[PDB]
Amino acid sequence: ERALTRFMAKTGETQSLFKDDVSTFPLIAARPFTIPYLTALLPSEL
Amino acid sequence: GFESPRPYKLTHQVVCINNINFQRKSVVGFVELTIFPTVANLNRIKLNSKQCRIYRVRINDLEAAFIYNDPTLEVCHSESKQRNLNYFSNAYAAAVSAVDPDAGNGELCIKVPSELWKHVDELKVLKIHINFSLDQPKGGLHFVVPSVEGSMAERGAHVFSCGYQNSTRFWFPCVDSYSELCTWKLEFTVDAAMVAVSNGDLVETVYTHDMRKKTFHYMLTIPTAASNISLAIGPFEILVDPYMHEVTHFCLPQLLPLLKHTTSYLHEVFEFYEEILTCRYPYSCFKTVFIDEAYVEVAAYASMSIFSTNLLHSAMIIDETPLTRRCLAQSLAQQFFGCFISRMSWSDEWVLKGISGYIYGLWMKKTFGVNEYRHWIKEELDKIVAYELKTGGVLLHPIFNPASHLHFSIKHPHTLSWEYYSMFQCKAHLVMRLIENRISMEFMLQVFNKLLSLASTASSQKFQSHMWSQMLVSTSGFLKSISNVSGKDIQPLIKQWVDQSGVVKFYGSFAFNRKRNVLELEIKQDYTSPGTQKYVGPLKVTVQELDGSFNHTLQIEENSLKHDIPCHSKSRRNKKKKIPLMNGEEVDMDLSAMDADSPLLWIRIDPDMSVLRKVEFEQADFMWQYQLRYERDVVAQQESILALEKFPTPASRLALTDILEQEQCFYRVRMSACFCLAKIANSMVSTWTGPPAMKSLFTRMFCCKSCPNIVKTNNFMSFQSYFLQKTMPVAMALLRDVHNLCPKEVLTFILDLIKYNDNRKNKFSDNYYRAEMIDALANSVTPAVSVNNEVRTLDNLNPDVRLILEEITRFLNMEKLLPSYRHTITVSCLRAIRVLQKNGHVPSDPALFKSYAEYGHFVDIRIAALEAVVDYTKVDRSYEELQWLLNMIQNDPVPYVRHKILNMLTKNPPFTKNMESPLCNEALVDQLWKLMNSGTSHDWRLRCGAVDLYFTLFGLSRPSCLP
Amino acid sequence: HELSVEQQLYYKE
Repeated sequence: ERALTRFMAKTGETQSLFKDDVSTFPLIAARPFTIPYLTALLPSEL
Repeated sequence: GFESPRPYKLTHQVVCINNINFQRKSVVGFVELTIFPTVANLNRIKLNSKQCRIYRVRINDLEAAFIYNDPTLEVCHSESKQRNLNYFSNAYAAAVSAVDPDAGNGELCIKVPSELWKHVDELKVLKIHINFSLDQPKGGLHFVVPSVEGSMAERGAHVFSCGYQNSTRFWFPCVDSYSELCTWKLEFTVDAAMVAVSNGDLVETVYTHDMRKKTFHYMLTIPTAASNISLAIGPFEILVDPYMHEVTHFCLPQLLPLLKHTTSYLHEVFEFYEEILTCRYPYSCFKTVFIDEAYVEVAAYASMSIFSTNLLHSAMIIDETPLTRRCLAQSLAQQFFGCFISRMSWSDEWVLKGISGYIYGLWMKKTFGVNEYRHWIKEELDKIVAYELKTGGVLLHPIFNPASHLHFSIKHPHTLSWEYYSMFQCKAHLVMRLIENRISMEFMLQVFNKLLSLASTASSQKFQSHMWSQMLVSTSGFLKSISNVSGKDIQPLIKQWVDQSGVVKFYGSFAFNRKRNVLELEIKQDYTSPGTQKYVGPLKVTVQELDGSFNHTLQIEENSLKHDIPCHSKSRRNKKKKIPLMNGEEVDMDLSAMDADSPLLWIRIDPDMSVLRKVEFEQADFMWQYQLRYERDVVAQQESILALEKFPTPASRLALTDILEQEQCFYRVRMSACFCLAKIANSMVSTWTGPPAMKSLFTRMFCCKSCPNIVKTNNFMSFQSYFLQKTMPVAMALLRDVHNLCPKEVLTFILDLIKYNDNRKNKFSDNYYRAEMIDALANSVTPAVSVNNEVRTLDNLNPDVRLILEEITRFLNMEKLLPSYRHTITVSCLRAIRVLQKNGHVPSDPALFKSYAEYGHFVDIRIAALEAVVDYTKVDRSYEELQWLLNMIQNDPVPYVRHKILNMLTKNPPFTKNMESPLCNEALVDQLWKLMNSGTSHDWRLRCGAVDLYFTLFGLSRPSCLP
Repeated sequence: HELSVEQQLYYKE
């Protein structure tokens, strides 16, 4: 899960808690959904 | 007896809606009212209308002249230099009273044509046909139109009527009072792929001649008010209830399995409310609509309820099942006693709110147990005594100012603060519990059945209100029905707890007289505080002595201070016998801590919560420990936990640890004992012997027998050790060492709880347990030791906080790919990043929370991010962040988010009236006065929130920071 | 034997 999240934060838009911090603690940037209840409330494993 | 304030009586109303345009956010329609004048020379007829453009008005098919003016659009003039809040509160009360339909007034004044005066003097019918149009509504109808392309049913666009109390004037012209009952005919011409849900029963659904639109015809023969009429138009998935067949559930598309699981309990709520009362459900159908961007979490109209979709959960979601269950239950309680039996004035609202809350508490008692009922009643009572000692008091049933200790007028529901409205409903249901305490529960249910039976004999007549006003309850009618069924009148109890607006404060201390074998209690009241009042009635006290539990009634007159009650033997210390408890059982007690000369083990002043009180009793610490261990009352165990924080002796640690180890204790007592044990452990550092508190207990209860540091794989099927397991590290993280830093034995334990978490085997989700793990990681953060204001960079990070930061980065990024149920881990990680920023660990930058507070995110993420931005602009005194928040209050699409931003900026204000701040300009005073005056003119809840914000920031007088 | 969703997503990406 660390390898997956670092790969997805490196190949997309990224945020950072610190100034210019991409190597250590990269955050996947928050994207808005057009319909947010569908990705919130719905179960994915069923 | 009900006499109308209006000079006409409304019989029937037709509401027809055409052309609901979702692209342009526009409706067109007409309204046809059927009034009978009661006074001759009626001349003007005054109706209520907001935001509707009135095209033409015809009275009896004759063209009539109307004039429209709304004084509540701009309450005070723009060119008045007044800036105090008492001026605005009086002007706002006068403006709301000038559009009040509970007086004779109204906003739209229609003039009767001259040729109909001979039709109006001898009192004959008038049919008023207004046709109107909502061009782009800012209130009333909320259009949720997503920005996916496709047809409006393919993208999920819907409309619903939002607002509270009398807010039906916001989408059609009506007489928007709860006392003007009429029968209804509702037609809605919607798209062919959409469904229109409203009040009444659907008599037919005809197509249009192009078959592209269809008209839904509803009819409501039970006479309801205009304020109880609602509307929900959308591409809803219909589900008929498989148990009760007049109940249809509507959800948004792709949410049908969640709707099936969520609304599967509701037939038991129906069966409960129809067997404690003996009336059946009065309406012929019931409709539950689940929508997006809701105003309130649950709204109840006539034969209809509108919930938000955020209540919909699946079968594997726990910690959300009881909350959604009780939202459904209180919507049904308001169906019985807010919509069928309505209000006669704005006074007598406490009757309806109290009956709704009281029967919902009876439902909670039967469903979740008497212990959950007692815990709920105690938390509501603590809520009201905190609010009434904080600011003035809540006055149920005022007489028309009656309450001048508080910055708004209580004459109208739309001038009340929202916290006052919440505490109003809370105090109303507690006073109804008090009336049940004086007059027994079966007589209380007989009162409610008599009210419902008068209303249902009234509901079938056709006479235009000769008998339709028996569906309206008043205070005098409620007290008269109580006196009819019981023969006792409650006028002292009504005079004390309704008409008087205060709670009581009790300070008790005892002394045991060994010579005369008596117990001398000393109970004194604080009646000079601003929120308090003086109690002179009787008072129950329960004393547990060695011979058992005995109740005593004390008469606490004004001049009373010492109350001598008699005590029993101590012959159960001579022989070892079991000491009998409050219930019929008896237990073995360790009497080594007890005094040798006194038999009494503990004392409880007012155990049954029979007054609205706050007790401060001074027992000895062993009496609090005996009351924690051996009591058979959960409120006494909770108050002993609350009082053991002042006694950090190791006997109290043993008492709380024995409570924590004990199944067959109520689980919410053990969840409190965790935090009490954490506080006691923090206070007896440099005395604590072994490991940190609750760690060995966690490894004994929830970890493997062969591996102590590996947690067991998650099986959450017990629901009491699940709650205790997810609350114990959160309290364990509040442990601190002699250096005021969280120990690295508890932080390592929490991180090993996070690493070894395996949830592939239980039938329930893990989102709340993992979110509580992030909360436990956030609790361990102590303030960093910055030297010379050193910039917080990545190299000079704490070695403890780097692990925490790695874990919350991993959790937030994994939430971006595999999301939780309601983004609970996003909310917990944003809260933890704000915790790390509040100490000197992460740079104090609001850009992350400002990106999570955009419109397209889920609403829980939005309110967590906005809470972080409000905390930032309080601590960093940011001007541009406060302007960002005020701009977001002015123009945000979701009005619940605007109300929540005003609420959070009131609770955590950027400055108070005492503070000198850089953000005390004349510019900010002018902005907030413009936000009270104009700007919030469309919601009635944003305007009261702006009044609350102006009161919190600048006070009741003239803003000081001004020329 | 069957990859967990984490590593199933990692394999897919």
